[PDB]
Amino acid sequence: TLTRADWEQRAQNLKIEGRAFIQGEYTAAASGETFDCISPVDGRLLAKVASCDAADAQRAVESARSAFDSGAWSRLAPAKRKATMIRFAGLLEQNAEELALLETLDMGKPISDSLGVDIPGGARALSWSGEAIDKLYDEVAATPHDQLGLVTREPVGVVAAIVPWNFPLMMACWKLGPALSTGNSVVLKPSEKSPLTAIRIAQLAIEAGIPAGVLNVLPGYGHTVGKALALHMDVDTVVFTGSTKIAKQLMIYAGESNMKRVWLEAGGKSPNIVFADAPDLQAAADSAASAIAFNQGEVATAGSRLLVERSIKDRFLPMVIEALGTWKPGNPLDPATNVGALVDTQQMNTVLSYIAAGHTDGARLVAGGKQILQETGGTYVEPTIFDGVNNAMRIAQEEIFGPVLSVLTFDTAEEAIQIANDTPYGLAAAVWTANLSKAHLTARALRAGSVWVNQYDGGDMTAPFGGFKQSGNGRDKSLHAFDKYTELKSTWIKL
Amino acid sequence: TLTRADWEQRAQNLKIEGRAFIQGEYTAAASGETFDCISPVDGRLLAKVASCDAADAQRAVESARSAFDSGAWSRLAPAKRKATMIRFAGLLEQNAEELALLETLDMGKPISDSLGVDIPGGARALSWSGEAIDKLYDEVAATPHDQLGLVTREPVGVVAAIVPWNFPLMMACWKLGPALSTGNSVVLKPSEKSPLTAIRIAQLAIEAGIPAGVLNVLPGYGHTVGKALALHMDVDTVVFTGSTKIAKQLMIYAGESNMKRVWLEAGGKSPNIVFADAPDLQAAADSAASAIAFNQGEVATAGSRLLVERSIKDRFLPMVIEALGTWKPGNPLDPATNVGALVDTQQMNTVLSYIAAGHTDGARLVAGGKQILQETGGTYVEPTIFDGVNNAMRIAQEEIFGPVLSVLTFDTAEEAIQIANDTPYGLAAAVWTANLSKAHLTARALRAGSVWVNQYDGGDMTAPFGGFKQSGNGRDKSLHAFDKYTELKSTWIKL
Amino acid sequence: TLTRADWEQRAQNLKIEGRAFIQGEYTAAASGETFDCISPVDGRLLAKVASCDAADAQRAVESARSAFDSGAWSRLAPAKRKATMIRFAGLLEQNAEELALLETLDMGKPISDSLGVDIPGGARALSWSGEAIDKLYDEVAATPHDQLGLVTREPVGVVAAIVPWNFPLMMACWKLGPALSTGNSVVLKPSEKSPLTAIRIAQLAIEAGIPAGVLNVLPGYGHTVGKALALHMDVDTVVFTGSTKIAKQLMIYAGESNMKRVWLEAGGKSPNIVFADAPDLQAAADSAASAIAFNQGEVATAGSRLLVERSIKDRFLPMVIEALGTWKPGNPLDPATNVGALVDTQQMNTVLSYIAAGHTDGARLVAGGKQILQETGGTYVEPTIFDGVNNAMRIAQEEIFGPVLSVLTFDTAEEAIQIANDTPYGLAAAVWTANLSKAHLTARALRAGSVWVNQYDGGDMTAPFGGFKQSGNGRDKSLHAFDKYTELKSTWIKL
Amino acid sequence: TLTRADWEQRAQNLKIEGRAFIQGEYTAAASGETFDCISPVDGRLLAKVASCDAADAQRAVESARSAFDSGAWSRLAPAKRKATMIRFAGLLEQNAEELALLETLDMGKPISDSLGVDIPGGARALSWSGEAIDKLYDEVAATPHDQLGLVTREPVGVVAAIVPWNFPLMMACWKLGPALSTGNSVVLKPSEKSPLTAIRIAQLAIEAGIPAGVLNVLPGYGHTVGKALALHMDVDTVVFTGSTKIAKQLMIYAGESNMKRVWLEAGGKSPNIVFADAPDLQAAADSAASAIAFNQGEVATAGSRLLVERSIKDRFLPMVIEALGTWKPGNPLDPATNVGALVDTQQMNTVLSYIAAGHTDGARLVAGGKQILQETGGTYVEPTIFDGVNNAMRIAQEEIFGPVLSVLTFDTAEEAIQIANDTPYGLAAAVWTANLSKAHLTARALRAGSVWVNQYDGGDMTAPFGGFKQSGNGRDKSLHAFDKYTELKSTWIKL
Ligand SMILES: NC(=O)C1=CN([C@@H]2O[C@H](COP(=O)(O)OP(=O)(O)OC[C@H]3O[C@H](n4cnc5c(N)ncnc54)[C@H](O)[C@@H]3O)[C@H](O)[C@@H]2O)C=CC1
Ligand SMILES: O=C(O)Cc1c[nH]c2ccccc12
Repeated sequence: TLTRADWEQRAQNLKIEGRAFIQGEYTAAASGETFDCISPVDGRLLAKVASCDAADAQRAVESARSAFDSGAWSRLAPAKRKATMIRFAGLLEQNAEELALLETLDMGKPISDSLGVDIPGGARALSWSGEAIDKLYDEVAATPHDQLGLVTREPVGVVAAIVPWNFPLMMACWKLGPALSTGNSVVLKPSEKSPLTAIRIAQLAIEAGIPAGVLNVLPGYGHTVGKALALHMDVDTVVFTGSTKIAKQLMIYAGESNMKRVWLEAGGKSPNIVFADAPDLQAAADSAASAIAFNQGEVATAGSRLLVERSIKDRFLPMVIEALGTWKPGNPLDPATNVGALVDTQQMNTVLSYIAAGHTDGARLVAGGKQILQETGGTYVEPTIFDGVNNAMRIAQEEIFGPVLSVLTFDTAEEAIQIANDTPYGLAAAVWTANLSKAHLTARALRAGSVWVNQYDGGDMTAPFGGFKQSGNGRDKSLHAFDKYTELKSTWIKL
Repeated sequence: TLTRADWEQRAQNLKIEGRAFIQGEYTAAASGETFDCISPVDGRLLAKVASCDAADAQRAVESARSAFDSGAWSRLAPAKRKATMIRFAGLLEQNAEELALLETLDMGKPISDSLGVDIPGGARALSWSGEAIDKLYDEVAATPHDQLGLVTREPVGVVAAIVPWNFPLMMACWKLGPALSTGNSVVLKPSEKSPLTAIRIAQLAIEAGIPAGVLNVLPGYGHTVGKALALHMDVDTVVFTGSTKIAKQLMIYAGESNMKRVWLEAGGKSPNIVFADAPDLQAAADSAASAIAFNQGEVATAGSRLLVERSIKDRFLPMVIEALGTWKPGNPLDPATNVGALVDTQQMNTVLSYIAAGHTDGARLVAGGKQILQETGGTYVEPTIFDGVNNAMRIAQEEIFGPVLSVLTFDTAEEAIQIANDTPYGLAAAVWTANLSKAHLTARALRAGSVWVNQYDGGDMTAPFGGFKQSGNGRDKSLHAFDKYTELKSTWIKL
Repeated sequence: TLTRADWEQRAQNLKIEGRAFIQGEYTAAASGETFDCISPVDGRLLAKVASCDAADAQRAVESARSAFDSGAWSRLAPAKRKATMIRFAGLLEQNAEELALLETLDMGKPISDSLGVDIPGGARALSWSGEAIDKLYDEVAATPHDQLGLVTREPVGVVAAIVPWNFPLMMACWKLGPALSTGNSVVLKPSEKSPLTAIRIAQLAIEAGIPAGVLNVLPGYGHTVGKALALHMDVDTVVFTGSTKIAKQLMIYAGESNMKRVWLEAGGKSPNIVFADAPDLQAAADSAASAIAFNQGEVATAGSRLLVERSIKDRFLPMVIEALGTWKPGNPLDPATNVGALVDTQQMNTVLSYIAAGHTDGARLVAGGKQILQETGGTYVEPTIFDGVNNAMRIAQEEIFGPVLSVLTFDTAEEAIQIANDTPYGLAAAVWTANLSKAHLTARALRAGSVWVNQYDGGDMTAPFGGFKQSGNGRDKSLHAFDKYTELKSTWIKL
Repeated sequence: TLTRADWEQRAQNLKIEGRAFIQGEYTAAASGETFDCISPVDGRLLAKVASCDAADAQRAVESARSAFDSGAWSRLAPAKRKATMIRFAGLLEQNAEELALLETLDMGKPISDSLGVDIPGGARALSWSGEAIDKLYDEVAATPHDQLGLVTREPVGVVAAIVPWNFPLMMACWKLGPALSTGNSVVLKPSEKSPLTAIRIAQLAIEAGIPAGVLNVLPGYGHTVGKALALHMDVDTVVFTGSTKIAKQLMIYAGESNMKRVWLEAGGKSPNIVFADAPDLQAAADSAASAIAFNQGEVATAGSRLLVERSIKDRFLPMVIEALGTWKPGNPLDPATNVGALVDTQQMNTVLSYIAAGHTDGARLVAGGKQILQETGGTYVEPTIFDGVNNAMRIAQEEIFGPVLSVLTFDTAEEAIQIANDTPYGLAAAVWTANLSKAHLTARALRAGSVWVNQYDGGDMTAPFGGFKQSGNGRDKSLHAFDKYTELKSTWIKL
């Protein structure tokens, strides 16, 4: 296992690709323009990254359409797409240390998180979706003796995948795993905040046997190359993870253009509900802390509203505070670090503005509240807890996307449910109770795509993942993620 | 069987409800405004129908939300919803002769059509959907021993259904069936061109045991109450059948509103591909004629592009022409009538303007081509055929929505596919051939939601129905229709 | 509601068919032999029932094969079979009062039982099975592009169903429902102890539109016509509910015959596990009493082993005892009667001999324990409880098939499972506890086909039913029941 | 690629294990007895193989029961059983040349068949079933709001797998892949004719991470160790592939003992039906030859009745004869050989007795008929064709299990169907036609588990495989094979 010094040497010794990837080749943007990729770790210049626009989009869509029409991947045998997808995942694992290090330098998460959560997680999404292609079965209808009716699925065609920066490789693999498996071509627009891992893996896909043009990568700004894709006339489906504001704008784009399919995964204000009869109080405290502190609160499913029953609130809130103190911001290149940098100064000041709004709304600060380690030139905020929060307050309604917990109270399960669902979101939620009926009945009433019971951030590749309401449409991971990339056909045959 | 005279008297003795239906009662629009419901049969004024606006949408959606939250329907046991759903169908079949009379009078299709296709059709969508409720199963994932991972479906909440006028009852039941069966509340916006059946079955649902507020009906204009419903912020899902141009608009409204779910059934330019080696040319010719004549050619899955292998086109065309002669417009209240009125003056002049375009385009008119029965006080076009159409032509590329055939020819099976897929649409297509290989391979390359082989207008309630590309997203009929009215939840339980 | 007097007259005025049913007509056995059908209510002679033998099996199976091969049923469209199947159910509900009277008179269960459980129960198995026919889908495999791989189901052919006497109509419908719905032909051998309902619904099926020969009924003895059917070489599948000792025999016959398929529903010694922390002790006590009293304890899923946490056994037992007092044998033709006659003199002396064994075994009798109502001319045992039973005891290990409770105690949840799984059986079990973890983990370790939690006699038509180990193979009810009446075919088509 | 001399050197240099494997260790039979393993290639002594009996069975079942109860594999996480199963398959591929060579020396098939069909095929069955564990989902019922009903599958417990000698490693992997995946313990009784590969892989499983006792291997005679397993009281399910005679006797064993589950895969007389409109006549001829010649006719799905339409029979039968001549018996250690030895002299003389019976029945010999290469001390029979065969004849009814083709005629498809189904078997069948309707309609009418169209021996791991009628119960390969190793449980929970 590598020391801190070991990692800082590796970061020095990287040659970092910054070019786009189109038709099996790395390429500049047609303008030749670039944008600067700056690390949140120290502030250094990682690379000069190609800044793509509509022309670069049009080139990539033509490469996607061409490759798809050729059938070189979309009609390649399903046992062979399995093999190739599994090889693709293993090449992520082969160069895990390079890819993890790129992910830490690019958006600022702890190297030990990247090495042990992100890169394994993205490979997992690829290899699992690969294992599943030939385990899937389409349907025959019950038809009269002179009819045979097939209901089959086929690749939609060309998929645009616009992903965010909080889990750059993992989120993109969550889109690529199912989309690439079902035979589609994918044009992949990573975040401007985190272009480095999507850029590197394009060569890795080619080397695994993905045919040229089946996976092109277009780094650049959302309002440029991203808009262009969402607005393109030859793009069939767009998949997306990011701000509820942009997801909504994507829908408009689709209706303004070719009426493409739009699948969104937007934000969340996920309630974490601890009941007085929780089986292990310490586990819930540890989990409540981990729910807001992990990946410096830049998590869509962050447990950002802690919902406690009064009977235990006085005993519980110190337990949470003590757990949350084990989560200390640090040098993201240090393997012992578990809280990293916020992605950029912009993210840092939104977080600090919300903390202020916590005071202004009337809540009470009980831990954190400050930016630390500014001597580094990095951007870090200590995890922060607010108490006496009321669900109408700005820090209970609006997604903060930082390590900032709100704590509310309730007396009955009917109340807890009502407060948990008093949000435009529905991405995740948690229930802690040892009572069988209360456990299941509360899971039913929670309008959230993911409901964890006696644990937080649960699920593996078998669990679908996505939101209710303004939190998204569709589900990533699992067999259901495939449905966003396929189209049902009814072949009815007279005999 | 009832005679012409019989229906003429029955029509005269109908008493027609025109009101909207909210919270278990008939009602006016808040404004008190109405619009004249005019029958294309002879100008007869059927009734003065409520002209609802945004104020009424808000009343209805408030009603829906209360009903849904109360659980009277949404948490009523599956098997009980099933029985209710089947009774609902039963009441359609009980009032079949009135409902069919309303259909024919409001939008001008033949009464024998209405009695024999629409009412049984919409009834079955209600009953088959109810039959399947308790036959469904949600999933249990392969988890480690200390986990229980449930993957379940829940109703989204309140569903807005905006439905077209070509099949007023049945198109609505395609939505009501699954949407009501999954336990949602529905606000149903019928066509201003055809409100009568939707208005009517509202009472019928109450009587079947549907609770007040679970199904509310709002007659009125697309650009008033229809646009308000898709812009409403407490409407979780919108489902829509109709024009591609308006379907695009709903995607935009959703983006502008609450990021609600948007399922679209839109336009169509479906190809009918007849190979020389087709088993029965007579059968292919009668069905080619039926494919464009039935329901006045106002069918989204109409076979408006007839693609013929040149090697038989000199022989096949007269068989199509002669077959089409048996489809003759007449009194829609005559049981003998197989072609009815067009829906209004507006619709007739689109059809007539496109026939004019055909001559402009360079096409040869070989059958029909005129407006008929001007004496009636009603709107009628003869089934019309254009020969020598080139796929780039206007009457080939654009949907006409009347009895207008475009006849194209092809030298290879590959040419047949290029031409078939050379459209922004993908609702349906058909393939006539007795070759086992040619049939299935051609079916695969057709980017259409429904592919009929050696038949036209194939499938029953077990076959999904919907488009590729700009013809829509999602499927009506079958078990897949249920997906557009539910939301997936992953309940991961640590043990 | 009909009165005691009412049923007494109705019974007296019944005219009872006793004949067998082959090829659409009632008939005698070839021999002309009959056997006396004697009512356990008072010795009354209901009718002289056809005593069929191998000659009749061959006639019936010849009939079945012709019907099946003709296709009148086996290749009739799914949706048409569905309607027929539902009408069949309809005719059971139409003649519910006669059918129930027959059930109660033939095998001596309370008329309120028959009217309210058996007839609706068997009716629903017929209707729910018919409802699901067209809701099923067969599969399409992920193949290379030049292949089409269908995976479909077809009816096996002619099914022999030999059914027990504890639930004569419903147990038969559990087989008829799916077996008829998948389109097989059935030869149904009711119990010699209870032929009347099976004989009767044969007419009813003809009238529902079941073709002649598709359902044939052969009353008679297990060791004559029953053994012949399972030994017959044109019978593709045999399905059987009844004794473990006879179920073993059918496996042997199949080996000796045509290697036909053998699906078994057999014996039971199901455990009822009551933890101290159960939510409602009253609810657990009433249901423990119901679990052994209902239907005279002649239930395979009867809760004959009541496993109690010692920490509540001194408190819980009187609640079970007192509850059991409300179950009192009486006139089975009295609507007030909740415990009926035992099925015959033979059955009564097994129950009485096992009660004697209980005293021999070392158990303490705390309730009941006697034969009752000797004056009636009929066979009755009081619901009986033994306390201090050790799991090795005879009355613990062997099925008694009467109202006889054995009460055991346990110190740990692990002990509760050891004792529960310490039996050759695995039909059912239940677990009372309010702990979320204890409930689900205990449910997993119970090697039983049905596990009921915080309730007894759980499930509806959607839940599979059948044993682990020597209680059987395969499942009745749900969609899985259909698997025992179909055969899978892989049609791989090269293109 | 290895030469013939290269392989004969390797066969000299093998140390060959002949011991049983029980509880992670190789072990003698409790008697110390052995039997001689003699190669059909030259006649040499391969090893002295442990001859197991009931005591060795009892030891192995205790090891299986113990390992299963410990949960060390049956409750190990499904993603980890996937990993282990895939590692197990890769160790087959790592030592493919040793394992293929053992398979060729032990039962006499061509080394190039073993290396390229058998060993890849068995690894494929293991790795595929491994990939599929966490792609499988159990079910939640549609239940009232106060009920949650799970339908889950669990490992049956202890599985006995008795496999034949025609594909020793592949057939055993077809049982092991699904049985080991679902968590069961497997006791594996290979053929006495082919013990070597099952013996070797036991170490390979241990080395892949299969826990000790989860896979024990018991070589020895069917009437000894095999009978004992089938008769054992603590064996839950028996799976089997072999003679219809023994399969039937296994059923008797199960009923004589513990009423265990019995899954059988017995013989076949598979019709290969070539129609005059077959798309490629030469392909059908080549396939018809390959259908009987491949693996020297020792194939259950061997195309042993060629069904030809008269119109082409005179043109077709020479084409088959010419193809069949390219299939020449040879030294099984030669890589160019494609027909090997019959397994033993006993097999050789059954084949020769049937060839004689061909003449006696009245058929006419047109190719082969003789034993050749006796100078070798090996046992070889040249592929043989009989013409003018009638379905009543002994070589058209009785399975030969040699390279012996029967050829019959027909004039209509109704006739062909009738002759194809005029058999007690139903394992496979083939249809050759370019006509769409005839292709599908004939596949429907064929009572066979596998129906190939325009190809023979089709299917991959996605296609189930098993028989109708006396040809077996259940299906190997695909997701359905898992059902023989699991048990359904209905967990119904009141809330
Ligand atoms: N198409 C198919 O599925 C196959 C059919 N066969 C048929 O079987 C013969 C050749 O193969 P065999 O191995 O002799 O079939 P078989 O049924 O005699 O042998 C199958 C396996 O069980 C056997 N066995 C025999 N008696 C047993 C008993 N009393 N209890 C338990 N197991 C017992 C053997 O030990 C072997 O491991 C014929 O030549 C024939 O064609 C054989 C293999 C495959
Ligand atoms: O079971 C058999 O008799 C052999 C067999 C079935 N399917 C096969 C595919 C490839 C090679 C051999 C077989």
